[PDB]
Amino acid sequence: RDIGLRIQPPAEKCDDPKCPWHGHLKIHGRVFEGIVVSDKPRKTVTVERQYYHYLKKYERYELRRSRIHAHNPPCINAKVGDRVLIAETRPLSKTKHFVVVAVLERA
Amino acid sequence: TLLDPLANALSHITNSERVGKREVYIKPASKLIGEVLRVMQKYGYIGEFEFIDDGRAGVYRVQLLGKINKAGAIKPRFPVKARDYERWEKRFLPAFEFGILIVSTSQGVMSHKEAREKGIGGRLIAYVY
Amino acid sequence: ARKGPKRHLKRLAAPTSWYIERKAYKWAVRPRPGPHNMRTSIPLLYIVRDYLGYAKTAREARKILNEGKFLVDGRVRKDYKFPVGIMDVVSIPETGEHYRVLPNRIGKLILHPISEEEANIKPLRIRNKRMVKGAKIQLNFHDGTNHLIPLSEKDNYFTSYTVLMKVPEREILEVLPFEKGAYVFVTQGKNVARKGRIVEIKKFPMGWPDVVTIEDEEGELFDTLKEYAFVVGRDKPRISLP
Amino acid sequence: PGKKAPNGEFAGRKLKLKRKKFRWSDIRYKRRVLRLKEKSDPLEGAPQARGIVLEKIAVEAKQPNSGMRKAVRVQLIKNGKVVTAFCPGDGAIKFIDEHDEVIIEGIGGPKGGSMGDIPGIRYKVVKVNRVSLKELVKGRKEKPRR
Amino acid sequence: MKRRPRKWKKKGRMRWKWIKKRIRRLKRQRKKERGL
Amino acid sequence: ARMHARKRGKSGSKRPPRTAPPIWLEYTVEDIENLVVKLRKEGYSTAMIGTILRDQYGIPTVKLFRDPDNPNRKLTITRILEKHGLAPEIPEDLMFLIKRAVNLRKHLEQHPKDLHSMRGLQLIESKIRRLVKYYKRKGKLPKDWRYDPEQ
Amino acid sequence: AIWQGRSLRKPSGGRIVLARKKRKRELGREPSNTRVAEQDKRKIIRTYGGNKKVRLTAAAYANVFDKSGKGRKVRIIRVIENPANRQFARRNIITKGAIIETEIGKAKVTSRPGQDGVVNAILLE
Amino acid sequence: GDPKRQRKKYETPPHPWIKERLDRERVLMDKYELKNKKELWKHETQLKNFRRRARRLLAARGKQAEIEREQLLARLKRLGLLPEDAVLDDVLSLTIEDILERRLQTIVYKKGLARTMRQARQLIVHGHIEVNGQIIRSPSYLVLKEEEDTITYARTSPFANPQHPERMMIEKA
RNA sequence: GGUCGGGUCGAGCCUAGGCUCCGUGAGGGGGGAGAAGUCGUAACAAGGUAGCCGUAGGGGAACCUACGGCUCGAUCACCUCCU
RNA sequence: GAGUGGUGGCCACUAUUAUUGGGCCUAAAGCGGCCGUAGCCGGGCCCGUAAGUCCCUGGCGAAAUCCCACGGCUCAACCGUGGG
RNA sequence: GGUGGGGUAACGGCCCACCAAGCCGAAGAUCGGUACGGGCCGUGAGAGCGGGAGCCCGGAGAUGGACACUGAGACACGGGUCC
Ligand SMILES: [Mg+2]
Ligand SMILES: [Mg+2]
Ligand SMILES: [Mg+2]
Ligand SMILES: [Mg+2]
Ligand SMILES: [Mg+2]
Ligand SMILES: [Mg+2]
Ligand SMILES: [Mg+2]
Ligand SMILES: [Mg+2]
Ligand SMILES: [Mg+2]
Ligand SMILES: [Mg+2]
Ligand SMILES: [Mg+2]
Ligand SMILES: [Mg+2]
Ligand SMILES: [Mg+2]
Ligand SMILES: [Mg+2]
Ligand SMILES: [Mg+2]
Ligand SMILES: [Mg+2]
Ligand SMILES: [Mg+2]
Ligand SMILES: [Mg+2]
Ligand SMILES: [Mg+2]
Ligand SMILES: [Mg+2]
Ligand SMILES: [Mg+2]
Ligand SMILES: [Mg+2]
Ligand SMILES: [Zn+2]
Repeated sequence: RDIGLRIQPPAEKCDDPKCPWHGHLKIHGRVFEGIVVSDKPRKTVTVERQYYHYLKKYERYELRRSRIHAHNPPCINAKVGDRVLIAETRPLSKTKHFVVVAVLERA
Repeated sequence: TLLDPLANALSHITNSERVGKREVYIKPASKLIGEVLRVMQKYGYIGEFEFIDDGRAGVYRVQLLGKINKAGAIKPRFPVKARDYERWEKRFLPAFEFGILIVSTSQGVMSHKEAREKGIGGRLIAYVY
Repeated sequence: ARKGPKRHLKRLAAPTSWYIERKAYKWAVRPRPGPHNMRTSIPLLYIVRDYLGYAKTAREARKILNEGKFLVDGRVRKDYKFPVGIMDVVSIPETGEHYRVLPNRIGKLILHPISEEEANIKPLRIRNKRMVKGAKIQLNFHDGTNHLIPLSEKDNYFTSYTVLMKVPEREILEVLPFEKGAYVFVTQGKNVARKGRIVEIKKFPMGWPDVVTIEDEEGELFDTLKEYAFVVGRDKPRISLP
Repeated sequence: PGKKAPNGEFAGRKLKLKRKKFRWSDIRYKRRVLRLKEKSDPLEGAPQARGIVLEKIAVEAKQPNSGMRKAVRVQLIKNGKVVTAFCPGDGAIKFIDEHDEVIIEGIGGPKGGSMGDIPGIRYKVVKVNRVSLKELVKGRKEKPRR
Repeated sequence: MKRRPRKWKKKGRMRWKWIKKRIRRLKRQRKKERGL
Repeated sequence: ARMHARKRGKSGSKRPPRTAPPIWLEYTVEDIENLVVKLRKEGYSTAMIGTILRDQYGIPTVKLFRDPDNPNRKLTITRILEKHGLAPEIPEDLMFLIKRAVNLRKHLEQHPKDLHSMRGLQLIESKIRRLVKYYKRKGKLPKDWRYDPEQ
Repeated sequence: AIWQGRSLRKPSGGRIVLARKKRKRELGREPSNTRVAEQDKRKIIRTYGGNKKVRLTAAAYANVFDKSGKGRKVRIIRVIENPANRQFARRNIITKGAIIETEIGKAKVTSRPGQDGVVNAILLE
Repeated sequence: GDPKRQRKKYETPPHPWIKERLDRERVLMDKYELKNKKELWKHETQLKNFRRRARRLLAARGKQAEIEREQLLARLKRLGLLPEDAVLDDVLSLTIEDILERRLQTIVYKKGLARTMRQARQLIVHGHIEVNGQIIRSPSYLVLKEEEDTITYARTSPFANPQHPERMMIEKA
């Protein structure tokens, strides 16, 4: 099945209605890549991405990091340390607005 | 400890020319130092140079001709765009076409004049005049 | 707007495609909702007063409109707020003249004189297409209007095709497909008002819009958005364009 | 001391923090941003003020000058604070009386403060009962209500 | 206390060591009264 | 300079640049591997084996022959010992430093006031922790390995 | 009265100071506690944009569906259980997901009676 | 932010009392009979702006730079400050005296319509001079080359009569 | 629309507890200017006991004394180490 | 010069805040000494990748405000049409 | 944060019932100070430094604090209720 990403679907199926592969959730907007740095809450992960910001006065760079909370479907079940792809969705909780759609490199 | 082989080589050359030395040895060699030396030779700032093989990273033997006012590395290695060379010229050079800035591009190492003719930017690594 | 819809428009905030002197007065006409959108149309008062010059003041422009002297796409229009947009035909029968509304090379709206015969047809790009009750097809055009076709015809119309329509009778007479070798006229963007032929079509994932490469007459290739490319012919234009 | 640091391409945050840290050593910057002058100004940021005269006095000039400088004690209308103000001109102190209202402004010394051989006085009289003092000292005009 | 070696110079001032002793004597009195 | 004392001593070896073994060296690779195994079984360190091979058998370093198995690399004493299963379980420099630290700690139990020697123990344990960081990074030590003197 | 605008807390735990009054378009309404009764009772709510909602306050009948697609209108006896709230079953409160007993057996409610005005259920075998 | 504020068209000296500058400016003021310093300063600023455009265009390259380069040359020759075959480098040799020679006051005096600079100023202010059929009363107006030779007495002026007493005295010079 | 029952939300008000701020305030303390009312002469020359740092005790006041340190110490004789 | 002086504020003066571009033996200023965590800075060669970086091209960053030429108020200030 | 509901024009700890221990922080949380944001404006060779009343676009308010009726749209400056 395709959801417009162009990536392979997960190995097995799930019953989560909040899953974009086997449920009714839709993805639309930005797609980010990052690293998991926390997986304690049920079906929730924290994803961190690094980037450089340019300081015009000092003509030099500094490193900044972006942290995003995302929903973790049971068929994927990402864990701390691996690379993930996440896609934007409709509000799911107070802080959750993305869903994990693929593990790129297991830790 | 050693951090930057190219900076040592250029500071060594500028120290040696100020007291009239006719040749120098550049002790830790590398490919980038070789490309910089080729560009310097093309514009007439040095004479012949040769690679000498130890069991280590190699040595360069370079002939000097007393034609260098000054030469030095540029740290940090600032990126530059293809139509932005003038302000860097005013930063490092004494008149409008006096000397060369040495630039690392994805087409190789070259003077800023050749790169400006090709229409490309890159990273500044050295100046010689 | 603290509590309700806005009903006013300052001259300095008017759309950039109008030919209007932006500092001469405080207020401009706030156009009425209608066929086109705000970026691709202009109120009729500026056509009567500012463009053609048939009236000096708003009061005598309104008297001209109320007597029924101006036709838009073959129908009498009396509202001075009525929006007039891309590919419409403006007709004055008491003087016997006709114009087509088209964008400039700079993106501004202008009037292009045409023949009396060509004034009977309006090209309409197919913006959307849907099923409707009774299992029929509704076509939704670029100027906001709609048409119905039977289920047997469903393979002769798709989005981005152009339909030449006889106005004001609203009768179909020709379907022009969107494909390689078709003749197109650009309506928005940096390459606005350039025209030519279709070379290639490209698509992307996750809802980013699709792009087209176009060869002009002098042999140069340029790109634009697919939805900015308005089909006007097979291999020659079917309407008169500057 | 070695080479000035940090020079690295990816050391922007530390360089910015260094500049911010040592900028607080500049007394001009610190006074402006902390608004210290506003906290203690009896004129409350104004260029001029109005007050009522309570008494006349005389201040000795500093060494090695000699002479007596004529001044007044003034109570400001806006907040009730009392300040000393100089009366410029030859014979100017004769045009002032107790219970009169005056307009004062800065005396014009370095750093917006006092000047000359009279430190301690920061202000000068410009108007007396709404008439320019310079005119009165020269002539050309008369002080009203006797 | 912090070091100010310029204060040790003698032109136009009394000896810093004894100034320091006087300051410490004054600080003891304040700390005693703060306890009552 | 020296890591802690900041001295600038220069003594060391001066190896000439050469590719092949010299003409006067008659030993083959098989003899050299046999000699290395015999010396290791006699109980010598990897540094000591090379010293004996240089001094007594006229063999300048074994890093003059190509590896008969892998043509991408030259021969070393540790690689030869690995090929037969007699390689050290802990890297030798770490082992020697740990051994020095154990002897010094029991001296300090009987001499609690010997403070100058205690700073030497502190410097040695700094060296040990630098090496353990490096070896864990490379995978030559398990991730759970820890250095504890009470062991 | 009932405000549904935004939380007064940041995710870090810090407090938020409101910067405007409550807007009318942000308000909620009282919940409909749909009871089991002998007779039905519903009311009509005028909603945003001049729309309507049918709110069921007391229910006496249910539409019960099978896996074959046939439906029957039957009367409701009582609420056996409701996982939404621990004491709804004691009070006979009907919501989506509640288990009801009818003359033809137990069923699970699939409708939102506070929003739709009717009770629809699937028959449990 | 802040809305637009209309700014001065002339620049003042960086120091009011420098002896050499005072002497030079006094000579210019006497020679061309200007009314005050700011008038002179106005013309100085015009000159500076021209040079600043040439300095920037020499060190530029591209497509808009060329259009600007030819527009600057065309405007300068329309005003009559450069000959028809001048190049960009010639912009850097212009002096303040070149600009003052283009004032309508100066040109009225040069053609022989007045006897003195002061008389030319009064003739302009009172409305006795026409430029290409139009009466202009600003002595500082800079005359274009294409209209320089159509500058005469106004056809309704007393001076447009060769027997007028004041005109005969002007002609006697 | 009145009257009563129940549920629930709620500005304001009262009492007590804790912090916080402005206004006066007996008494106590050093700081800065002034010009000299007073007692001495500590710093500068070997300043008439070389000066100064750390710590501690003592004295109207500058200051004195003890242990460890620095030269930012004069003079003469002798010795050592250099160019 | 129809203006010209006084008072208060910001920028410049000032390389007295220093990326460009400052200082620390005797003038303000190197922690009494050392070990080490994060951060910053890191030796030579070969192969891969393409995140940083460079080049080309699609969609955007309202108008007013700024620069240039031409045109309309006597010229100008101001206003319009085009280019940036 | 999860599961099951309610409510809303609509997604949502927006609010409830039940189950877990999570969430933010020396790369500065929390708390305190000051302030409507931007297009732009002043100054300087430039790098920069300072300001953001007047015109345009967005936000908020109608003596202070709460709360409703009508309406497509308001909890309404020249409409309603309480303190
Ligand atoms: Mg209103
Ligand atoms: Mg889309
Ligand atoms: Mg503002
Ligand atoms: Mg003495
Ligand atoms: Mg004595
Ligand atoms: Mg003494
Ligand atoms: Mg004693
Ligand atoms: Mg300095
Ligand atoms: Mg010092
Ligand atoms: Mg030190
Ligand atoms: Mg260290
Ligand atoms: Mg390297
Ligand atoms: Mg890239
Ligand atoms: Mg704009
Ligand atoms: Mg004209
Ligand atoms: Mg003009
Ligand atoms: Mg304009
Ligand atoms: Mg729900
Ligand atoms: Mg405020
Ligand atoms: Mg602000
Ligand atoms: Mg105002
Ligand atoms: Mg009021
Ligand atoms: Zn799934």
